[PDB]
Amino acid sequence: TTLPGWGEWAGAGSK
Amino acid sequence: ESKTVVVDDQGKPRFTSAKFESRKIMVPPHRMTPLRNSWTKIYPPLVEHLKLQVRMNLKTKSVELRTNPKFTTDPGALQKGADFIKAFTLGFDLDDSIALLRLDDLYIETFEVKDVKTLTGDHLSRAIGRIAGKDGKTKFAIENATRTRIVLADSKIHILGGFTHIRMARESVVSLILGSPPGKVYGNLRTVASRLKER
Amino acid sequence: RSKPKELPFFLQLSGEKVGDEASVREGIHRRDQEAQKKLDAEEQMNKFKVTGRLGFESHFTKQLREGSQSKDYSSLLATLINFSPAAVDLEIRSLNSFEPFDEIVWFIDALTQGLKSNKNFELYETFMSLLFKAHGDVIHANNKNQDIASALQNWEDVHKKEDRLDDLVKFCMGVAAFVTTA
Amino acid sequence: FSPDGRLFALASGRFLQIWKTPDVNKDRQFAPFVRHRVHAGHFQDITSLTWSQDSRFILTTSKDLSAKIWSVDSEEKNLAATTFNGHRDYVMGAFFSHDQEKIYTVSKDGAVFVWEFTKRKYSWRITKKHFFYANQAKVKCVTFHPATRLLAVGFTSGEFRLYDLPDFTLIQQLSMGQNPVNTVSVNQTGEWLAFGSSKLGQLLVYEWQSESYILKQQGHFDSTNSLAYSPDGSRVVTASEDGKIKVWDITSGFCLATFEEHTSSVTAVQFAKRGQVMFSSSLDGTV
Amino acid sequence: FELSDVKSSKSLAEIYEDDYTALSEELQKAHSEISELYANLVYKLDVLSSVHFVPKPASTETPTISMEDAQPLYMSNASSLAPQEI
Amino acid sequence: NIAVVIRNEVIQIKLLKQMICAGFVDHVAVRADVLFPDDAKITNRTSIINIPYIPVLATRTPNIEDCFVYIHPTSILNNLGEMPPKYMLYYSLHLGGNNKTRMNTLCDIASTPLANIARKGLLLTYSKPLGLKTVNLSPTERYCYVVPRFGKIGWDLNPIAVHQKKQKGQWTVIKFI
Amino acid sequence: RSIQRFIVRVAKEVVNTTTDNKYTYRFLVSTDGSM
Repeated sequence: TTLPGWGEWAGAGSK
Repeated sequence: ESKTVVVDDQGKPRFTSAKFESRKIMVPPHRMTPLRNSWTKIYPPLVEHLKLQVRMNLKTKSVELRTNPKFTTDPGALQKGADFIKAFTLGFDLDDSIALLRLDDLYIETFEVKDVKTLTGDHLSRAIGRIAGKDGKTKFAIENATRTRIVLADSKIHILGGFTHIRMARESVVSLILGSPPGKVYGNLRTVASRLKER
Repeated sequence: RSKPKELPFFLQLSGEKVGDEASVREGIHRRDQEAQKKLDAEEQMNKFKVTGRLGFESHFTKQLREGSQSKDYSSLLATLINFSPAAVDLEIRSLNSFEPFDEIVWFIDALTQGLKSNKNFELYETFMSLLFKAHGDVIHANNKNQDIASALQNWEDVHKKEDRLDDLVKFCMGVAAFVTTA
Repeated sequence: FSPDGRLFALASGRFLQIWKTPDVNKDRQFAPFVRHRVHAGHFQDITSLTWSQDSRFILTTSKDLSAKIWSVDSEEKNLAATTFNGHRDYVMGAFFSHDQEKIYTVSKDGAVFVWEFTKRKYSWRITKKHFFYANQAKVKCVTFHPATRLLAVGFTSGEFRLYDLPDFTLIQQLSMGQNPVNTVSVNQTGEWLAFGSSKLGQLLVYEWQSESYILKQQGHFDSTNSLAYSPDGSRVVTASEDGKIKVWDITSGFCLATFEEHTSSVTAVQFAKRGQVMFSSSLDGTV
Repeated sequence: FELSDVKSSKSLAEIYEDDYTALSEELQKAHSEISELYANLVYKLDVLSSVHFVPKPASTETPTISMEDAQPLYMSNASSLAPQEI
Repeated sequence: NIAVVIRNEVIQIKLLKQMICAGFVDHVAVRADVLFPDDAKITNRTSIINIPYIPVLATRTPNIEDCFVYIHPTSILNNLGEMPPKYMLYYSLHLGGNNKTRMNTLCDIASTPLANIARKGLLLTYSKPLGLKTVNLSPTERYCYVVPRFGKIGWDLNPIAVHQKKQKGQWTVIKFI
Repeated sequence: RSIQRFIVRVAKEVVNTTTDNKYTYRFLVSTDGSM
């Protein structure tokens, strides 16, 4: 249930 | 590049040849609950087809979208994603907000019952029951006719779709608010659906 | 009459399909199909890719050139008789029409010699007619050339020799009709 | 028939009959039919038979999911009188290679298993597997020409697929109709292929090289109800129960054309005293 | 015609892609099904009222070949056309 | 050119030898079995000689079309054996001792760059296409399987799928497949 | 019947091909070259 989004910047460039 | 002038004929010289942008959008918690519930299918249309950095501060109840200059050179994409999240947060469904992303001519209009004709209490209640119809049947009829999507809040009424489509839906729902009987509404409905199907 | 018979993410809609009748009143794929046709031809060329070695000069053109240097195309007439009609059609469609017109010249030399041979005359005439079907435009273009002019002169010499069969069949057919009627 | 002609094999029931041949230039005899061998190492009916290039080796493909190599002699029987199992629903066919090192068994499932006499003291490793991909169309009729490495598989849906085997490429795939392809035959030179299907009684002979339908004919379904010669005789009209009016040339005794505008049976078919016009009176209520 | 007051099965993108792409396929399939049923029932009545043998009528994508030709297959369309009608 | 002053600067061997072939036309030759390959690895030691038996060709110089030649000793391919390629273009032929015709220096070459370079040239006389399929999009355009010849007798090449257009009353070629 | 059929079966068609050959010749010869 690891969610990119709420945690940090979820994008095509980096994380 | 080294530097040297070549004097051509007639003395002519001769040489040889040599930003992010972001947007923030709030979300109410009653809209944040299905946002958290179905967040997984929200970003795949945008981060892959629009290449837009996403973050979501649950501390601030907001979502941030950043265009990278090298990863993305597309002017209206951040704006389109802003419209997408605006439609969803205003209360529209995921697929129709994605439809707004697919098109660019999908436009939203909201308005209020007190803006059209102020009513009070149980009059407002009976009016909301009227404009809803039995189990949203009338709302479905309007949506199918005008090819529009409707969101019915307490007083805020939101209508997504084409310009003249939401115009026609607006005239119809203004009639409902003013007190039109649903049979004559259905008559005008199949009339306008007849001309819209003929075009 | 025998050939067998047989989505974008960001959609693109216009101001009438969507409700922009303002832009309508202010109004202001076959190329992709051609590209797809070139592509499927490319797919055919890529699918069938056998590496078996075959000769340069076909037997038809080879025997034609041999009868040309021989000045006698009897063997060529034999093998043309023995050809399948598909073979005949493909070869006569694939004659070479170049500026000396050597292949077509020796072709009509052979057909004149074949009518002089008098055998299979209907088939030799169908050969000439298919030649005028395929290479008739180019032969009309290069009409008034002297070599082909002398050759067609000889062809029509043989034809005006043969006209008696038309005469006689008109005769016997009409008179047999007269007897069968009256 | 054997490729040497002195004998023949017979998938009759689950047994393989093998019978020798008398002579044709010989005068008539009383009992010239002579039996040679009986092979009975099957458990169900031998559904297909295959001679080798030489007249020694036989492949008896059987509903037992089996393909038994027999031989017409005891020595080559001891050499390869083997079995072939490890297969899907039924085996439809088994075929020798041109170098005869590979054996190809086509399934009713649509699975071609290519055994080859290769190494792992080594015998019949399934060297390759190839698969047709159809939803419900299963292979009914198979023909494999070795010297031109070609395969023809006519299915239950009219679909016949034409392949080259070693690369396993689908050269083409077409359909006769909605009805199963029943039998296929293939030329010695391999250019010509015949697909006969009995559900409507149609049959198509074709050349793949120039891609030319030599013929694409079909008989009447029920019965030739009515007959009509031609005023010269060159043509004869037949009409049936269907409203299919099939017109034929008699020189080349071929169905030139048809008509299907009448819906019921055409009761009578007539002409005038001229070879131009035809007439079809039907039970439709029209002529 | 008449509208429907149930929830729409498709979204805006789906109806708009549908529009962005025979009277109707439903009337086509209805005509087809009632035709096969009528064929089978006419067949049954022919069985029950026939003195003579009648078998089944018939059995009820990809490049497909039409066996029966309603023409001699080698005649040009311009040839079969009448000069008056052109 | 950038920076107006002049400066000089696995390397693609196929395109490299195709460029060298474009330069070294028309002096072609092709090796011949069997005195050329590994059959000629007998008998002497410390220096083996694979007997060079290579028919030399040029149709534009028909004096040397279909002759026998031999590899020059000063080249590094002097009596070497077991080579991948088939044809070799050479710089200049010359007659030396033992009345022996020798090629000066060589580049190895095969059928597809030979055909490319001749097609950009002129010698590559084509045949008619072939039961194999030949498409015809227009009176002008077609794709087809044609085997061409390099050539007073030339030698053929691989059957090549080629896109050729019909104009000038000839089936001039457009591109390769 | 059989005899007159034979006339129209083959002889007419052969003569048609003959006449078309002659007329196509005459046209292609007598007409002016283009360009």
